[PDB]
Amino acid sequence: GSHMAKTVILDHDGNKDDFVAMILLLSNPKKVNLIGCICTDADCFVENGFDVTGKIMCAMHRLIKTPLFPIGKSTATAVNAFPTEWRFSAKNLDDMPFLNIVEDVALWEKLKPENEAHNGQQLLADLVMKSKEKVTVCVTGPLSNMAWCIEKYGEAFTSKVEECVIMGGAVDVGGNVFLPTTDGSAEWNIYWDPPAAKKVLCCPNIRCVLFSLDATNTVPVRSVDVKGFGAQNQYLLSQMVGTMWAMSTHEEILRDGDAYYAWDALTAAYILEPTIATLEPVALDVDVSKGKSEGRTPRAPCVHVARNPSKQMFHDLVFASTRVC
Amino acid sequence: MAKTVILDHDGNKDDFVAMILLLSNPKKVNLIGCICTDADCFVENGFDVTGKIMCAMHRLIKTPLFPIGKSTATAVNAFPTEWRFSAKNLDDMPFLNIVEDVALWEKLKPENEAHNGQQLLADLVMKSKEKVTVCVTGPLSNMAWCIEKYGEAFTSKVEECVIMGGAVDVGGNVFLPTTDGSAEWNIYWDPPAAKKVLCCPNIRCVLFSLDATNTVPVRSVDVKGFGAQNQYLLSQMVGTMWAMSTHEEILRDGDAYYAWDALTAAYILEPTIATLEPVALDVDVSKGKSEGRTPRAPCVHVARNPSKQMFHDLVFASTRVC
Ligand SMILES: [Ca+2]
Ligand SMILES: [Ca+2]
Ligand code: NI
Ligand code: NI
Ligand code: NI
Ligand code: NI
Ligand code: NI
Ligand code: NI
Ligand code: NI
Ligand code: NI
Ligand code: NI
Repeated sequence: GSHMAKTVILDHDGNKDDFVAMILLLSNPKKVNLIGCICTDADCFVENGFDVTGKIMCAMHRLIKTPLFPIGKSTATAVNAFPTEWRFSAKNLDDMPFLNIVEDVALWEKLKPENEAHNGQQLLADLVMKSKEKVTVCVTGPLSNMAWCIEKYGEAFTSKVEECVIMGGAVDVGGNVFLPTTDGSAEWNIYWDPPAAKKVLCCPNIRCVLFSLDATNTVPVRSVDVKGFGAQNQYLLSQMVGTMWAMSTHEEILRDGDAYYAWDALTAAYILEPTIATLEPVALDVDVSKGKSEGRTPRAPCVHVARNPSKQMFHDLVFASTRVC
Repeated sequence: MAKTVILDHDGNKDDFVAMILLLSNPKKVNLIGCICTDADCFVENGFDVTGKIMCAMHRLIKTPLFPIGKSTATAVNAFPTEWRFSAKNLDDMPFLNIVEDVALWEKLKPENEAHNGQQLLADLVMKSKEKVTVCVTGPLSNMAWCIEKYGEAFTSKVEECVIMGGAVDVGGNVFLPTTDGSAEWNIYWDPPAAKKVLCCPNIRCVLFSLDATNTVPVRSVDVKGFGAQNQYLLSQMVGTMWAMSTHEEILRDGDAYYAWDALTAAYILEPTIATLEPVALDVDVSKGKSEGRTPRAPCVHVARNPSKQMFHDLVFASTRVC
């Protein structure tokens, strides 16, 4: 009645925000049974994102005895690619000392070949459809893999999904896609593959919880917060998250963003504590045109848009989770 | 015996690897001060990182505390702005926010704020009982100031000056619309300062130019080696810094990240790491396309042929110290 863990799959695209989300899920086995991860070649190069996924899985397996799980590289291709400079992060993370602990390298080298054989889209479909319990899918990259599953399997897939918790969009606030060919109204995850986003968000047979910029822009990650990880440096997960957040805040200074934001980590937070935000049912359009507003998600089935997330609850959740090991 | 050393640096990842190498080897090096210049960093951030590393090593291995001074030297030609934020980033890293180190630095910072960096360099060298080796990993401005103000009263107490700078027989690395690519950054930042120091017969200069440094790349396969040593704070520090460095050269399309400043400190620890060629240099101090160039023309001693294996061994041994 409150004592069972949720069955979860992480469908991610391999950047620092995606891995904070991953750590949040995997560090909390009382609440979350992580049965698979999918990596997409969007905010990463897929080979690097795959390797970092595998190292984190192996480290947690060693330290807290969380189960191993299948990991699959999606063959989904971009409609609009992420900026090249942004996609090298997973490569950089795979050189970090906390991801090269000798036992973790040894176990991942052993498990990598069996996971190499997986097709990411098909793995998502298979894990959901064979599962005894309904599955929560946490989507922190684009919606291409979910769209593929709906297209190929329809209700045979959707009837086994509990809900889809998604990072994407911008409803009542500005977007973050700033290119010579865009108007700044779209958000990146949607812009990467707008028709996929439309297929998923408009499907009445899947419940979508949407963390758009409306919510995620209210949870900045600042220097004063990043520096809190030093007090917990004895824990591997605090080394990892501290480092990743430090790297992220630096990126936003270099890119002249107002701030770095929790972004993807909020989807995972919601799965762990669904009172962290309130939900507004909203009908959305998804702009799939080739105009300046491609990928826009303006107000127009109801999508459930996360509103007003608790900064304090998020902070408490991240700091407790990163003391797990 | 230990050599008495000062580090005159400008606050980026290569400077801090050099610092770690010096400070982790008290049997060989007595580090009596550090100077930070507002060149490849913003000086306030470079100052704070210097302090935190000092405090961490004091805590872990009981190395002495020492004065740290911010130089007020100003750039002739500033480093690219986007490169200068590294020290700020490092000061957010968890290995530099261990609570005891933060606390000790908050106590010691105000006493060091009073120091003028140029004057501190002069004062430390001139009051030292032994002759001092100055390890210069940023621009030559502070050494030039000391020579200008105090002349032989200063230089007569310098054992030798070990400097990161120049490119003699190879191309440079200063790529701007107003340059030809023949000059190296440390020299370009302040060419007249470099000319004053390199051309002074009364100071013995050991010069690590791109000729030497570009033969000692830092590659992924190497950086990953720090994982085996992650229980050591210095390995978390150097591993992370080199990971960050190799990333920067990917983004910037460099052929590789290079040891750079870390080789000067390596040389102080093991002088057989490289051979030395005596060479007369010119320093181009004009405003032309070749500003800052150090072409063959007193003899400067140019490092040649540094041992990659010795360097690797030294860095890995040093980062298992704590
Ligand atoms: Ca993502
Ligand atoms: Ca330097
Ligand atoms: Ni229950
Ligand atoms: Ni992201
Ligand atoms: Ni399989
Ligand atoms: Ni707190
Ligand atoms: Ni440098
Ligand atoms: Ni003490
Ligand atoms: Ni003093
Ligand atoms: Ni490139
Ligand atoms: Ni080795």
